[PDB]
Amino acid sequence: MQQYLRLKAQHPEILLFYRMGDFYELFYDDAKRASQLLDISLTPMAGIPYHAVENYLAKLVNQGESVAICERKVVRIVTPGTISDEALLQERQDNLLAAIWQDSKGFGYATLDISSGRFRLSEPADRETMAAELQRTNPAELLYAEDFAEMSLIEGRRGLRRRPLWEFEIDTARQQLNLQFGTRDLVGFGVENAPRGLCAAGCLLQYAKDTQRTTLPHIRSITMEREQDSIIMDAATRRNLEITQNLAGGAENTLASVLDCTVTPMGSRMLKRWLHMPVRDTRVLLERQQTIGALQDFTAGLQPVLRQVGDLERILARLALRTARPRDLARMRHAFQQLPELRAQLETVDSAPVQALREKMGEFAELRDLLERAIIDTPPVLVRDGGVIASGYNEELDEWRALADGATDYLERLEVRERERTGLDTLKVGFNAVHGYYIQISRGQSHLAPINYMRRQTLKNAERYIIPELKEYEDKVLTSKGKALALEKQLYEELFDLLLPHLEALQQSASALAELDVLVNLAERAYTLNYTCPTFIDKPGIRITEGRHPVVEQVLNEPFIANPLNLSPQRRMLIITGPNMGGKSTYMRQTALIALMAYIGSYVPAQKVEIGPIDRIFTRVGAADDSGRSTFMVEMTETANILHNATEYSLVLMDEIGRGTSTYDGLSLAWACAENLANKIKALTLFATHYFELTQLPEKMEGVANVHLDALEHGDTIAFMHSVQDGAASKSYGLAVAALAGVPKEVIKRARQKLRELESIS
Amino acid sequence: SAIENFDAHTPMMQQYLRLKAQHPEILLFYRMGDFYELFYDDAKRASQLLDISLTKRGASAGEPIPMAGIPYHAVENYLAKLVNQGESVAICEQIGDPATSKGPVERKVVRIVTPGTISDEALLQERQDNLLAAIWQDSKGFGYATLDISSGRFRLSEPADRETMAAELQRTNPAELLYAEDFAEMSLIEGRRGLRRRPLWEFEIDTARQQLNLQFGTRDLVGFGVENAPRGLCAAGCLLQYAKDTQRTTLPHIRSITMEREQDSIIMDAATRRNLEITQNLAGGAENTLASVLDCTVTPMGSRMLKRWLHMPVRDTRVLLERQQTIGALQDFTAGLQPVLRQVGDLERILARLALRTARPRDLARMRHAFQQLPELRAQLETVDSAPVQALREKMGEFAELRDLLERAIIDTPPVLVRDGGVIASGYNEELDEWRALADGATDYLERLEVRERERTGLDTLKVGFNAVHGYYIQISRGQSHLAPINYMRRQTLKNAERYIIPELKEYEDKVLTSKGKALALEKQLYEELFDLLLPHLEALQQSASALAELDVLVNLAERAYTLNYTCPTFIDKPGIRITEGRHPVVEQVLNEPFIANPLNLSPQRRMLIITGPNMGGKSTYMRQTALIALMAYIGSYVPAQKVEIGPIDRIFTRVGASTFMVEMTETANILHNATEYSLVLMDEIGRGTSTYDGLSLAWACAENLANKIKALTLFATHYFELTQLPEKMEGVANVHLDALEHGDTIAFMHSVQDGAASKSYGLAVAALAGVPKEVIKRARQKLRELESIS
DNA sequence: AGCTGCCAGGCACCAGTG
DNA sequence: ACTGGTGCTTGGCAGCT
Ligand SMILES: Nc1ncnc2c1ncn2[C@@H]1O[C@H](COP(=O)(O)OP(=O)(O)OP(=O)(O)O)[C@@H](O)[C@H]1O
Ligand SMILES: Nc1ncnc2c1ncn2[C@@H]1O[C@H](COP(=O)(O)OP(=O)(O)OP(=O)(O)O)[C@@H](O)[C@H]1O
Ligand SMILES: [Mg+2]
Repeated sequence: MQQYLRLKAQHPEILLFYRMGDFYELFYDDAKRASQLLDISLTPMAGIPYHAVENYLAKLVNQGESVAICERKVVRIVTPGTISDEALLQERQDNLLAAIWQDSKGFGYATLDISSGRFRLSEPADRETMAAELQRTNPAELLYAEDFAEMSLIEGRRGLRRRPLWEFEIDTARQQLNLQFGTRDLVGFGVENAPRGLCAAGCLLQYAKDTQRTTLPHIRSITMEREQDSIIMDAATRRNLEITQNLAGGAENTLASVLDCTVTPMGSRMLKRWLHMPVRDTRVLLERQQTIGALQDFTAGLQPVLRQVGDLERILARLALRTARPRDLARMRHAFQQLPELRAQLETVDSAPVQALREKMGEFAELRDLLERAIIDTPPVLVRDGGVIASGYNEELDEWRALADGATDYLERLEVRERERTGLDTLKVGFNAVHGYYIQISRGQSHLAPINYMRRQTLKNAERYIIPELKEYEDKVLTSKGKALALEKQLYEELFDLLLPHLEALQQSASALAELDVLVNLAERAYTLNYTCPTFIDKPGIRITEGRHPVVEQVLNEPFIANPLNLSPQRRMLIITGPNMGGKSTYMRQTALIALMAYIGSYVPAQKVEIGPIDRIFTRVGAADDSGRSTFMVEMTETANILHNATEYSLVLMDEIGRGTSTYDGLSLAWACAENLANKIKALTLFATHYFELTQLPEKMEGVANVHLDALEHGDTIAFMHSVQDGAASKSYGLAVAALAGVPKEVIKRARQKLRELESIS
Repeated sequence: SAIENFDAHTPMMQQYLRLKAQHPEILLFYRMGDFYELFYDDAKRASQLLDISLTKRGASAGEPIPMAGIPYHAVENYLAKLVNQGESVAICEQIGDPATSKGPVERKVVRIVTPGTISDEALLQERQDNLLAAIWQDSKGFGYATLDISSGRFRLSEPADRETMAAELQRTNPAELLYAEDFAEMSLIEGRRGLRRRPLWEFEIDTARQQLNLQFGTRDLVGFGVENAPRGLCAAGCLLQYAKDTQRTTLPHIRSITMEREQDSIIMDAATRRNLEITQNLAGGAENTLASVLDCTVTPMGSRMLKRWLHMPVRDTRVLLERQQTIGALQDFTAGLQPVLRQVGDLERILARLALRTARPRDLARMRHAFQQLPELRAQLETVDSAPVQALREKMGEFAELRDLLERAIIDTPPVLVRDGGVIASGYNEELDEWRALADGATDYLERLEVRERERTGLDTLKVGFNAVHGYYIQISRGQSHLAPINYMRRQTLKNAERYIIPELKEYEDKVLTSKGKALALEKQLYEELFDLLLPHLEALQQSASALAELDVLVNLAERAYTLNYTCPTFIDKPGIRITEGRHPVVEQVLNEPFIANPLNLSPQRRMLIITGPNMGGKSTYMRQTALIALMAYIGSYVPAQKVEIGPIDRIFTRVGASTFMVEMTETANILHNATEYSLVLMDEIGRGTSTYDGLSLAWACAENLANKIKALTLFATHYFELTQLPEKMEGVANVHLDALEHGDTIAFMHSVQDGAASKSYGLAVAALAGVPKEVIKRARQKLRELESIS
């Protein structure tokens, strides 16, 4: 079997599936990696059943592996960043291709969603912004230049693809990009003067094209992302705020789990994009708020109708690629059938943005009518066997079908005729591939078959025969069906030619429907969850009245205690003191989440919110735990990131810095960090701490005040109160907890004596 | 909902529903000819779990019956999927003969496949024990029992409290856990796999005693050392009933039960076990564990045994000296013994299948292969001067007769199953050989008939063949078929060929199949007979496999000791630990650079060490290697050090600092309530409160209690410099630290333990190393000099 | 070597004579 | 009450290409 080997040499860096009967089999290393990735026997050879290959392809692709199929020649390849088949994608997750490269001036980065055609480029200012973008976009497949210096950024990621340096040449990029978009220059996309980014996108587009060997007419635009356009959040922050993913890798108990009740998969994905990239331009935000408010009373009637639109976005991709299947057209039709109802319901809404979405949504009455006449109500999965084109659409087809039915009705009458004649009740006509049509009689009656019957196949308990009057009509049936089938196929490909001219307007429509779904959803969440519209002020500041954690309040069956916050250039840092279980962390995270939601355009969980501009959010809240430096090391590294990068427009949340080292070292560090944040950086800061010594800071510097949480001892337990009050904590509860936990009474008494001794010299 | 009373059901469903009523909560594979079928909700569930098609069976009266099923010859693949998901499955077979049965043939559930009850090679993992366990509790404590169905090993214990019980669950890691319906502490078992709620009556003491005595063939349990332990007996009683219920045959390999007493082993709490990464690393994997380094056994039963020793260190001085002696004596015979031991394989699990009467042909083959290694092992070991080695050499036995039997009765390389014959070799039984002669006359005859008839008729396409559906035949092409003799009886028609039969061929066929059936039945009768001949020696055979496995462990431990440069530890009368040049057995293998060996001196005068040093300076490692060295000494193994003198240890406790604080405090409370002068306590950065000093205050109070009242051997790593003052105040406490060097803007970690407290805490240096701006560090150093001037 | 479809062996179900 | 045909799972492989 040197055929497999020599054929593997073609794509050596890609897993090779080799058709062997009703299975695909991998050999050698390929068998290895495959077994430990899919959990199957490493009998070296491994394999998977032909009827489940798409399942295993989805898994491999999900783990960043490209896969070449073979049936003997490489007839198909799938790469993680360029798949478009529904079976291989996850409904509610974006699947991106990206390219990264480094210049002497900085980084170049680009991403592509091969289904929607959403194409973005950027030029991250440094290793830190780059890391945040990599984490935010989370590409399924990453193209990188060989000479990539700072490999620490991408090493460890799945789907890494090393590419030759010549693939990142700008002259070639501009040309290829201009040709793809059909323009002479890129000025209209606002990227004409962004070479690094362009080099990344040029490489990406070429890879995509090579992977598809098809035109990509749905990729008609590209957009540049600027640092100042969005609130910046690093991986740790992004992780610690649990936006779309909890700290345990799951999806429950995240912000998305409470905010994302969209009715469409494209809506869901778009909402997740918004959550991860809050915008800083209040014009956009004011527009989103207005819409949220205007849509309120229309939510109930709009959602069930929007639900029927489905994932038009991804279907449209298969239309552009010419791989759409009968039920894709059926769903597109069904989606077109909702447009007039959506138009009529949106007509009354007093909102310029809603009216624009309403126009952008379109109608497509012609395409609607076409698919109504061309395809049957509930077509099969594939066109392969026909039965997709409805009767009455084409005259020829209608005829061939009438002949086949006629020849079929004859053979049915032939059966009843041959029965009464021969008088053999077991007699019937059946069809098969090997023998085509045939006549069957049971064994016990077979000896009475007419002499003109020719014997073709004996079964355990029956004989099958043929006669000329049989093979005659078999031809009438087979030749007819065959033509009908060929016709259906041609009529089906014709549907593509009639639909594709409107591709651009169809893409705008799906885009609009996706945005409506997002906005209608946020309108329903605000009204349902008692949110309020925040207002924007000129200078940095946050004023919350009765704010809540939007996730914790929906999960716990205990009353959530709402809390105020007042931060301004005059009251810039709060030293938060008190218990562990008291509510410090929650209180800090809800501040960040409220800021985030305000900068997505959504209403927020409070009675009132006034908030200034915010360039970035830092949350050093929660835990260390790495392969893993050490808790204190990590905690200090994240602190260093905040002190090097925060500005006066930053929101900073710090959670008991100092734990994990000596008392004096830890106290000295916390004091110094807090002083630098307050007097030099001047960022709006929530500084949680266990050090009572830090509560003297407000008497040493302006812009710093003490707030705290307290507890209540009652019965045989402790009730950690969750109300933030002014001033410093005056109690500690560590000994009380130790007593409840069963620490022997003698030890507690000795610890009490030691505590007072320690706290007094202070 | 149609009213589904008995009489409204067909005879099939009356029989089925009645059987299903005996296994209401588990899947029932129902034998229906060539398929095992499931119905109603079982069909829907099976459809989902096995990815098979959900169909239906029509009904004259009522709703159609949801149906699913698989070919009987493919059950083992489907059982695998089920058992790997924790599903039990009852296997119902046809008992009667349909030909002589009026209505439905008699059916019976002959076995229940469950996660902790499997014995088939295809369902188990070679190097992992698969245990069935049963648990229960009353007001004073817990009853617990375990059984390895593939070895007969039956154990009972009575964990005194919750942590002990939790530690035991973790140590034994049962694949199936039976628990009494009134269990109060569900937190102990809530998350486990194969959890099985059981009725209270299955834990009745009188019934347990009666059933255990019946199973062991005794009048009382005095001889097994468990007459005294009714709380454990209740659990074993539940367990044995479950085991008999799942196998539904005798279990002659379960001939004994042993009690595991506290005093007999070093009791390790859960945090200790998970923090020393004995067989599972902290990330749940098998990489870089104690076992990954020490387990180079060559037999699967040996690998299992070694992991059992690692988790259960023994406190019997005698056992320990004997193991050491063996390890020292055999050190030179390693290379010669291992290749031969490897060939004995997993005789333990094969013997279980023998006992269960499920052993397949290749099990007897491997058993035979194992018997053929004994003479060489006997020879290799006679020289080795060591009483314990000769005791093992004897226990191992030889079984010459049994070896010869299997050599005479089974072919060199038999097939996977007995079902289709070809297992019993020729010369073993004359009747069998005779019946086979007929079945093997096949091709001289068949070819002879073909030629003869081809020449006589002159039809060159003529051929003789066989078909399972239609039988033997003479084939002539459609073209020349019209020229066949009129004597030829038409049997089967094909598209381009015609098949016929003649009396001669029919007659040959009628005897080739009856004799084939005769041969196959005799083969199966003689295969069963092998069991009857082997079983009487089951007891001596189990002793043999047990000795073979212990030999594999000790031979392996001897090779590790030599290869990894270990030394033999000695034991002292009083609690204490004296290590010269000690290393962490795992860390020193993974780490790509020399490991810095360190000493340790613990005694009743020097019983608590306060350990300081910078982050990443080696604190946790130093503590962990102390525990591992102790652990390794108490399995009878040599140790990673230049020298080690160690006293008695009853328990090892661990507390690794980092809701929480509620758990940290609960656990430290457990330590203070249960540690003794013979305990080894490892406190890693404990004491964490809500303010500056409450946590430190508690760690201080805790340390004082450990030093002054309990007097246990304690290693107390901390970053609280305040605690370096303890030695001044308390007898028995001393300072040690991990050395670090600060040269300009860098910090080097020496990794070596020195006496006294560290010169300084390196928090600020470590923070500067983490990238914290120099301006901040400069402010912090200023703040620090204010604080340092208070005293 | 690559598709199709008969068969395996339980029991019940049904239409056609008693 | 008989007789003789139908159906239903999935794996194996005859029978045709
Ligand atoms: N405002 C609130 N109302 C009701 N419950 C709350 C509130 N805040 C917090 N909780 C509950 O209290 C629990 C503990 O809160 P949290 O982790 O924030 O305490 P903390 O010890 O003050 O934080 P840290 O010490 O980590 O800075 C949370 O799990 C949450 O369920
Ligand atoms: N004796 C030793 N020889 C060589 N390397 C060592 C030694 N002890 C520890 N190391 C290495 O140094 C690292 C840090 O050790 P350890 O985790 O015990 O430090 P630590 O003092 O517990 O502080 P932290 O908890 O901050 O890591 C370990 O990963 C280990 O690889
Ligand atoms: Mg440590």
